[PDB]
Amino acid sequence: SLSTEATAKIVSEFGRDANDTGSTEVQVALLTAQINHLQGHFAEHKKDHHSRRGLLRMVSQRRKLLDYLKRKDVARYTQLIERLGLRR
Amino acid sequence: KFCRFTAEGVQEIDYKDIATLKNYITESGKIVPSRITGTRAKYQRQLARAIKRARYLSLLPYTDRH
Amino acid sequence: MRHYEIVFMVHPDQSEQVPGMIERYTAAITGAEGKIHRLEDWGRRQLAYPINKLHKAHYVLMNVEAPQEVIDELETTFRFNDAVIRSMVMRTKHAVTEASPMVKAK
Amino acid sequence: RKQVSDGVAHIHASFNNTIVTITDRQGNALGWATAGGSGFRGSRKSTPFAAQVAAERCADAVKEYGIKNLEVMVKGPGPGRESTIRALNAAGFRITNITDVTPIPHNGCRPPKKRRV
Amino acid sequence: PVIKVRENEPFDVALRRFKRSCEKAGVLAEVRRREFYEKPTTERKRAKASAVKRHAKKLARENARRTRLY
RNA sequence: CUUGAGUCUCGUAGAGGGGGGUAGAAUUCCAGGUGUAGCGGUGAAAUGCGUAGAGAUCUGGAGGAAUACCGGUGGCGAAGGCGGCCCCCUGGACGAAGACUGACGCUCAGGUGCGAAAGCGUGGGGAGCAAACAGGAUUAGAUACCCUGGUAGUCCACGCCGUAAACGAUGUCGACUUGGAGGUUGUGCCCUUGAGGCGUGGCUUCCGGAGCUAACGCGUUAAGUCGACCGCCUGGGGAGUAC
RNA sequence: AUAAUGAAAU
Repeated sequence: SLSTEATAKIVSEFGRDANDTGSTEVQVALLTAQINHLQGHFAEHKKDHHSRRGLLRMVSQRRKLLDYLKRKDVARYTQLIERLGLRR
Repeated sequence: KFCRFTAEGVQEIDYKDIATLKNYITESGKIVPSRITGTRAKYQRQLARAIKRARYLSLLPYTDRH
Repeated sequence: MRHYEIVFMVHPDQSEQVPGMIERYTAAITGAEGKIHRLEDWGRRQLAYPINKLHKAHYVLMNVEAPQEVIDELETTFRFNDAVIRSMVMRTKHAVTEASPMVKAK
Repeated sequence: RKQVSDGVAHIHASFNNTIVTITDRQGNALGWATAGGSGFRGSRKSTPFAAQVAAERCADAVKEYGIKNLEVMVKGPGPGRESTIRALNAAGFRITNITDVTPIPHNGCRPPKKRRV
Repeated sequence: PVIKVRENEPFDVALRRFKRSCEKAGVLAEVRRREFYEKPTTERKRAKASAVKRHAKKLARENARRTRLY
């Protein structure tokens, strides 16, 4: 998983304060960081099926949180996806 | 049942402690069961690990006829 | 940086080179911003079973802290050196400074 | 011949036969005997009595070497483990050691299949 | 099992010591059980059956001492 | 809005998964010494191996498959499954005291992944034993059960196949309803008598009360009392067969 | 150790 320093840095960058650990932006950013990191691991170990379930769970959780944010506030959603570089 | 490690509050079993490890093997070199000595399961697992490490490093034998 | 415990064994008829070996390995670890927490030389000991028709090996123990690459290089050195007949490297959770049971009853 | 005075006896005790071999302290054979060659065949070959007789014959066959002290090594599960030692003692040797050297693997090769009769 | 005959020690006592040491080591059981291959299904079934039999016998013998035969 | 659902800080136990090294016991084979008539196998036998020196005993070397004891009605995983020791990468569970978001949830036709043994394709490797096959026997016969040999396969890399009494023959989620004895893994306070008492969480084995069931039995881990969604059945053969 | 069979009804 991520390290303490990296987690603290992301929380400071994306949260309203160094104690806002449970905002949607912070959650999405943390999931994105870990998903990006694991691409290197799975390009070398292609037959590690047991670890891949966790990755897929992360992907699903991020999708659901983004749908909720898009429903509740469009402007914040646009800004967040622009900042994180998410689209197909 | 009486377990000396639980009596003395130990943290790890220390594969370097041959004098202690000697009480828990038979004369053929085999590991004694827990139901004979009265150890707890946690410390039994730790003890087996330590004995295997010592066997590799040659501080203890494997069998009685090498 | 992580914490490691290392043990290695040397041929009995090469016991005169152990101080030089210790010095060189210590220098290799210290040059990479690491530290040395425990060092011990146990002398010649009788083996429990023969290894390559030998008994009477020379034992050295160390507890150190360093990066991974230094430890990998040290392992390669052990592999290609012929005075060393066996070695072991293990990871620990914290630095260990106390004295070993072999320096309390030998 | 050449005197020795210190020897080893090897006992091979299987479910079907018993073999006794006497040797010096370096592995060089001096004489041997078996239950199947002592006048027993079939259902009488795997008895303690046959092992007894075989041990007596083996002791007789090595009398020109003048042996006094014997070590004993036993290998196998069959009937013949103890009668042979008793006969060797009765012949007139002095027994110094007894050891069991049956081979036991630490999970190696696959054994044969079970018999359905 | 390694036995050294002690001074003044007769032969029968040494023989009995050898037998006791062999039984404690348990070499005959190992040899007998390694003669033929056994399937994992059979191994697991035998283990469970032994445990169940022991438990049931314990309960029966402990609860049978609450009655009078005559 | 904070009670469902999540994020953050400190720890704990584990045969959970992918990659690379290494150790000790045992089987087989090759090359030598000592020694001399048997060995091996069965209910009883002989096919086989042996004076061209076997079987037994001792010394040196090669190779590749599995990890005794510990080890248990023990542990981990969605299921299939996972067991020597060391290092690198990596997934999930649980506990104590606090802070944060604010219904962000449950089920899921079609779709997409994973999926024991045997089997198929291309390239490697091959101790042990083993479909097919060959020869002793037994029998009225014996294309079998028993004995002596023995190759495909069993092992490794990559790609196919999609089935099992794949079983607790019991779909997933939430709430409520008398007791007893154990296993395993966390954590609080202390009469103080420092080796012992009194509490509070997760997982798990057995017995049994009311209720339920055709009976056998299930019984807070329900087959009891209720709510939300999904899959399936409608006499036996013909048939999970034909097109 | 091995070692087969018994029309339909009352």
